[PDB]
Amino acid sequence: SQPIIKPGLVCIVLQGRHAGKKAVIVEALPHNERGSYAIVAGIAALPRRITNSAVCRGRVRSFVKCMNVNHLMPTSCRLENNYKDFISTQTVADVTKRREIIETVNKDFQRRILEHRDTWFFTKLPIDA
Amino acid sequence: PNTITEENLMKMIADGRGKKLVVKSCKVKLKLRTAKYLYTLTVPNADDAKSIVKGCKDKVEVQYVN
Amino acid sequence: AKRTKKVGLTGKYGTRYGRAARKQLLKIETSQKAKYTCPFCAKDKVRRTACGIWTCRSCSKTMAGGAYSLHTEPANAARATIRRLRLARED
Amino acid sequence: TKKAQDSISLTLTLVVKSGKYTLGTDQAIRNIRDGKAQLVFMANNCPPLVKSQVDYLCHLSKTPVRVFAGSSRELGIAVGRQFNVSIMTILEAGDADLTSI
Amino acid sequence: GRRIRVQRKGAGSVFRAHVARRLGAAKLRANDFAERTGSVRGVVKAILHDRGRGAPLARVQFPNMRGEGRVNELFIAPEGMYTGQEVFSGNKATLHIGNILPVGNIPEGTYVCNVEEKPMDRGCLARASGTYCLVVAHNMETNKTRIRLPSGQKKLISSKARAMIGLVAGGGRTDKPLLKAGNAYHKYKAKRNCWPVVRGVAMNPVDHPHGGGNHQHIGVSSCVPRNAVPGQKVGLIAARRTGCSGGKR
Amino acid sequence: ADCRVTCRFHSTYRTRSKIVRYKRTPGNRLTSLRVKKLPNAPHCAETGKQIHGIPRVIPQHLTRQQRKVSRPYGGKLCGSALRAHILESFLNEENQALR
RNA sequence: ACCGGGAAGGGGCGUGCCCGCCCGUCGAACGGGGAGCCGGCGGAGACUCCGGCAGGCGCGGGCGGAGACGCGCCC
RNA sequence: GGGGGGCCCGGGGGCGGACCGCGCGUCCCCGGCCGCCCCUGAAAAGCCGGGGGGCCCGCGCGCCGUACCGACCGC
RNA sequence: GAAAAGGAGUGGCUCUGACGGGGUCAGAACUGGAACGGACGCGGGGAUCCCGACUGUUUACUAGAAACACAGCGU
Ligand SMILES: [K+]
Ligand SMILES: [K+]
Ligand SMILES: [K+]
Ligand SMILES: [K+]
Ligand SMILES: [K+]
Ligand SMILES: [K+]
Ligand SMILES: [K+]
Ligand SMILES: [K+]
Ligand SMILES: [K+]
Ligand SMILES: [K+]
Ligand SMILES: [K+]
Ligand SMILES: [K+]
Ligand SMILES: [K+]
Ligand SMILES: [K+]
Ligand SMILES: [K+]
Ligand SMILES: [K+]
Ligand SMILES: [K+]
Ligand SMILES: [K+]
Ligand SMILES: [K+]
Ligand SMILES: [K+]
Ligand SMILES: [K+]
Ligand SMILES: [Mg+2]
Ligand SMILES: [Mg+2]
Ligand SMILES: [Mg+2]
Ligand SMILES: [Mg+2]
Ligand SMILES: [Mg+2]
Ligand SMILES: [Mg+2]
Ligand SMILES: [Mg+2]
Ligand SMILES: [Mg+2]
Ligand SMILES: [Mg+2]
Ligand SMILES: [Mg+2]
Repeated sequence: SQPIIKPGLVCIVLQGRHAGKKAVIVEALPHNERGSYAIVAGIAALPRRITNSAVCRGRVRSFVKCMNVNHLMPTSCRLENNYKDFISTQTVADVTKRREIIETVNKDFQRRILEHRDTWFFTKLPIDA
Repeated sequence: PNTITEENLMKMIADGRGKKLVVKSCKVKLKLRTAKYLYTLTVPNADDAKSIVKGCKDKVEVQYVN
Repeated sequence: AKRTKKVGLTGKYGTRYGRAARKQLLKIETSQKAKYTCPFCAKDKVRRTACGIWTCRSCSKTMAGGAYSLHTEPANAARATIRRLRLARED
Repeated sequence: TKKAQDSISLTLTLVVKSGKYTLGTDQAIRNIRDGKAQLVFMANNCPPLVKSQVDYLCHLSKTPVRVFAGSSRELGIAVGRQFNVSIMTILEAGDADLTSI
Repeated sequence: GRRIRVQRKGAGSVFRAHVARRLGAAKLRANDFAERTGSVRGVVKAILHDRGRGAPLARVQFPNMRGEGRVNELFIAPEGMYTGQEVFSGNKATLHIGNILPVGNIPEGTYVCNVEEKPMDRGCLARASGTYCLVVAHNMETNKTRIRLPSGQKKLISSKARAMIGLVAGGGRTDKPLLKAGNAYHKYKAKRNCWPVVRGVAMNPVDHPHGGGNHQHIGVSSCVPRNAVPGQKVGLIAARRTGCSGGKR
Repeated sequence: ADCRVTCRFHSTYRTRSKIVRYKRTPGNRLTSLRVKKLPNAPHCAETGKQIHGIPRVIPQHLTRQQRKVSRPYGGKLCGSALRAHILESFLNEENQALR
């Protein structure tokens, strides 16, 4: 009935170095030669346990890539953001931008977690008991 | 044993990693005896002149022809 | 052009062992060399690998079955009767 | 029953003569996520991990999904092919009504 | 005389079973806390040929219930079992080929295999290829169950004895003639030193009670009584009748 | 001429680890050279197929980077087996809860 | 002398904690096994000596790719 | 299928170490298939990966066998 | 059964045709005591009767068989 690959959707990554990790769809690129792609930002490492007995422990690591949609499994879950305001093609061989773009997604994911926001997004999917 | 590009040859010399050098006339063969491998470089006689002048004074050179 | 008239695959035995045994083997050996249907593949690629052990060459699934055929007639009836007993357990 | 299926047969043929459609699982996923699928039709031996995924993708898109009552070989026969068809996706009903379902 | 062939087999040495390269002893899963109050889920890993045995075996992996990791079991495979299948063991398991249930919870008419004759013994009846037991009736007040063995005998067992649903795979094996002495040689090379067989009347009197004579012949009746002593108990032991005749029903 | 050679090993019993090949030496001589057995490369725990990217060398002789693949379950699962575990995990959570 | 599990059966460290069900440095100069090639010399030895060229095991001074894939340790 | 790629491959080439072509076979090893079994064709030391949690230059390599022979058993 | 039984040809030299550089296969003229698988290697055949179905095993050193075993059948 209706298309579902829309900005704001949360997908699970299926192939590559980040398989089994969650990400958001920044942008749903048009369709031409090579198939169908999307700009995708997602978490690479989550922070560890912090007992009361810590800046080096609790940081986040992000990745921003163009990904093939046949390598994504979408979900019901949702995540509002503003990351399109500075992610169009500065992530496309524009290496100078692409490093720093990741830095300002660490900060937001860092900010979100302290407020305890979007718990289902920042939790790890259990595999292969 | 292995071959080498000329620029790497002086750096091994520049760090005192060579033990003896041999010049061989045939195109000239320069053989340097390090701790791990023997290295061989082939140059024309025009080119070997300048390299040997650069030759580390702490690095024994010998010659050979027949 | 047809090469034998009756013996079929038991031509490998020559004149040995008598007529009643060769008659039994023609039926048994035809059955165990056959291709059966994957209950999962839905393709006709199941072959015996040992007595009781059957593998799809397309699914790669392995199955437990008869000695010389994929399904036996006692096991067909057992599966049919067991299924009706479970559904009857449902209220 | 008997009246029911002779309509399911009649519609399944109507699409393959006048109206678009695809056969296969990889063509069916790429269309459902893009909202082109008016219907999805599956076989009763469709692999169980794959069937779970097709239903999940269907509920997100609101694409109806039914289950044909025969093996993947019967579906091949039904739409007129010599090969097994696990998933059939109808894009345009053309002259079929699709009310049979 | 000397010691006869049946007297020499009890001592071991060359008559012990040929157990090298065998997969292990085949048993049901051990009854534990979780199975008594519920059901435990396992997955079929492989279907394997065992040396000297007609039916195949199955390797099934269960989770460790008293620690972390997995537990690996070796089952006799019911017909229809397949790799990647999910089986269940316990009081609340359902009626599907492959599941292990107490025989009191199984309805009458069902085919079962690998049945315990006393609770928790891990299974000893109807284990050979093609065999099964039937569940005949339940006696609730005495907590006993009636079953029919592959020989046709009837028997009473506890209602908490466990069973596997289905019949043993490999059926029909004996319907193919062994054609050659060589096919018999390969069959017994995987079991025991029991073949070929020399007849007693073909021997000298020192070797066997049937030996000797100017014609090959037994000489006396070959029905020997039940209380005959070792070395003497050859031929037909304690026979109710002999000969070939029909009319049995 | 005569090219026959003698045995190189401690005994002459030609087992599977005592196979040689033949080669001509710079002094015009026919020498024997042992032919090592080649070990298999690692195989997938779910499917039993060769894992891609690892050479058929015993891992003692391969650098740490040479012994690995860069993916979750890099040298254990064949890539397709990972994707099937990921889907089973995610979808069962969607069916054991919220219907 | 012959036969045998039903026994309060040992380790990591660093105190002090923590973990733990119960044999064999017996049995293969053909099975498994970390790594050797060429040239030369002697009356009798060489994959062992000498010269040359190597190999093995030890000891001391987070990134790229759309993807398949590419590029310190302890339980 | 077609177009473009990745990984394995006891092998070959070029440079190091340091005369030129063309053929039928033979032996040895390897490869992908196919056939066969009421027969389905060892184990362990050792070494490695995964998931989860906690965190260049020097020196050395001990013990035992190693000659020769169908010179062996049949007085 | 069957190489049933029975027949014919076969050297040397000069040539021709067929197969995609390579041997083979097919054919012809001429010629020699009326010879040709010229040494070497290499089934004699047929009509029947008795016994055991068959391959296999045995009295090392006077017995290899009709004796034992065997698949099958039955208690
Ligand atoms: K006696
Ligand atoms: K005696
Ligand atoms: K006796
Ligand atoms: K005796
Ligand atoms: K004995
Ligand atoms: K025997
Ligand atoms: K006998
Ligand atoms: K007698
Ligand atoms: K005693
Ligand atoms: K040993
Ligand atoms: K040995
Ligand atoms: K050894
Ligand atoms: K793992
Ligand atoms: K020596
Ligand atoms: K001629
Ligand atoms: K005989
Ligand atoms: K023979
Ligand atoms: K004799
Ligand atoms: K004899
Ligand atoms: K004989
Ligand atoms: K005999
Ligand atoms: Mg006798
Ligand atoms: Mg007596
Ligand atoms: Mg020892
Ligand atoms: Mg050895
Ligand atoms: Mg010598
Ligand atoms: Mg010697
Ligand atoms: Mg005979
Ligand atoms: Mg004979
Ligand atoms: Mg004799
Ligand atoms: Mg004799």
